[PDB]
Amino acid sequence: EVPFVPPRYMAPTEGRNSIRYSELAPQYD
Amino acid sequence: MTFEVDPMDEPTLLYLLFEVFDVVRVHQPHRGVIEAVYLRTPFSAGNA
Repeated sequence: EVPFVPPRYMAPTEGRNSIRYSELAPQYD
Repeated sequence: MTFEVDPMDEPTLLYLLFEVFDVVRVHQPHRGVIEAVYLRTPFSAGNA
């Protein structure tokens, strides 16, 4: 059997810990 | 934007408006509970 390589997904950029101001990218923690 | 107006004698202001969409959704889940979600799209004002 071929090796099982689970995909690596990027973390939610809009998740629970997220402090977002409209103009710029959201700070996270 | 460049405005060319006139040689007035007294100090003046250029009152300018940018038409936007300012709306509000009013949640009333339970008695005595009222929540408003404001939104201005061109001049952002947050989902408070």
